[PDB]
Amino acid sequence: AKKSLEDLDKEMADYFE
Amino acid sequence: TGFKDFLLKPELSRAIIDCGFEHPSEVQQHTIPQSIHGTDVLCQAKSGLGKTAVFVLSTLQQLDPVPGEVAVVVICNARELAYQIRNEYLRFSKYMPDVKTAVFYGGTPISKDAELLKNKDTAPHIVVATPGRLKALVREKYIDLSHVKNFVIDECDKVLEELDMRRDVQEIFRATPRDKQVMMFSATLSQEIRPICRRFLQNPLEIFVDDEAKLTLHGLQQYYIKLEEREKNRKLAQLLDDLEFNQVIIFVKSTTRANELTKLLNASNFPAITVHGHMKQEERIARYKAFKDFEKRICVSTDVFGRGIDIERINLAINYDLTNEADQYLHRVGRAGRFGTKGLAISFVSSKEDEEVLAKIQERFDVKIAEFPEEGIDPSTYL
RNA sequence: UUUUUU
Ligand SMILES: Nc1ncnc2c1ncn2[C@@H]1O[C@H](COP(=O)(O)OP(=O)(O)O)[C@@H](O)[C@H]1O
Ligand code: BEF
Ligand SMILES: [Mg+2]
Repeated sequence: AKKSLEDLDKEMADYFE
Repeated sequence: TGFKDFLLKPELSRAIIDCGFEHPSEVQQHTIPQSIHGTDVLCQAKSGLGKTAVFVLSTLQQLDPVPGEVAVVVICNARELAYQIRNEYLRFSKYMPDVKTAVFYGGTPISKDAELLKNKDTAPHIVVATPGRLKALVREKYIDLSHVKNFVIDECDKVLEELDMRRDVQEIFRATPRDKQVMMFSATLSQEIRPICRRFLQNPLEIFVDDEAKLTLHGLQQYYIKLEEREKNRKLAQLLDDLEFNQVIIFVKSTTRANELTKLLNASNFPAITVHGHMKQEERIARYKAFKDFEKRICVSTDVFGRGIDIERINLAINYDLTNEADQYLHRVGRAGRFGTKGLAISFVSSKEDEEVLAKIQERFDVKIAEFPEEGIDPSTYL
């Protein structure tokens, strides 16, 4: 139940807009 | 006083003069002037040529302290490195009484960090930390990072390739304003980690050493010894009796081998200390200071001291156990010969991968790591 | 294994 390398790119994409 | 040409605060320039600095290194000349403007920085420079002073002096110049408000955050990979970086902030903020700094890492009660964060005498404007504890401060809202203007990641290649540190750093990075300056530093920024870095920068100034043949310090003599595991103890004891070193760092691949090797060194009239995980942080720091303040000339440690640690008396680094990949080797040997001074590195090759990893180091950096001559080496060639 | 909150 911990984040994949997948999702960490997706969180930072969402962070910048 | 070459730093005065950067047109820095009089309190900064005065503290820089008390630190013996008089000529900026090439990385500081290429990074500081344009970092002062808030431009994002992705910086690569060889080991020990002064990347800390880049983001330390830069953030201190842009900083205008607002009481109780964290403006600058610096992330590293090791606890003692964070302690070292915070001590550099203390020495350059010597004549800035308004500035307050704090460092946070594991091994200490988090409730005390919470109290230190609320106190009006200790509420920091600049926070240095390891990713684990700083995330545990953001998520329990002991710290407020809604006002960060400068975000620094030191040893960024290690911080972002280890994925537990990347999650924490990205959780911390999402509690900060998006319109902040972000700076990243490392002696090793391979082609595979730079795209991952760029997802935190916005039109950054990028300083690289792409011809990685001068990521090797010319003043660092590198040798290897091909031996068997049962011969390491007697060969190391002989090396420490014959070679003429000021202080030596000995890198081991595990904590059990660190404590057992250090115990045998102290038994054989080789006074040594050891620093690694699995140890109370009260004890890790106590020995760090004992070795840093020259009470013992020998330190055995894991990769906890592989990166960032700066002790000027280290002119001998011994890879008792070799690393798995070349990048960690370059940081390891970088602990010796700080700021382009003379140094000597010797690695033990006791198995098959020591030979392929030693094989893969030489193409990456152009260095011929010669086999240690059986007749020994001249003291002048590394003094 | 080594580094990183408990
Ligand atoms: N311009 C300078 N003049 C003199 N000494 C310096 C200068 N810049 C850095 N140093 C010293 O060199 C040592 C290594 O610096 P550091 O920032 O740790 O290198 P890096 O971060 O590139 O590994 C530090 O102890 C620092 O005091
Ligand atoms: F490049 Be230094 F050793 F952090
Ligand atoms: Mg450094």
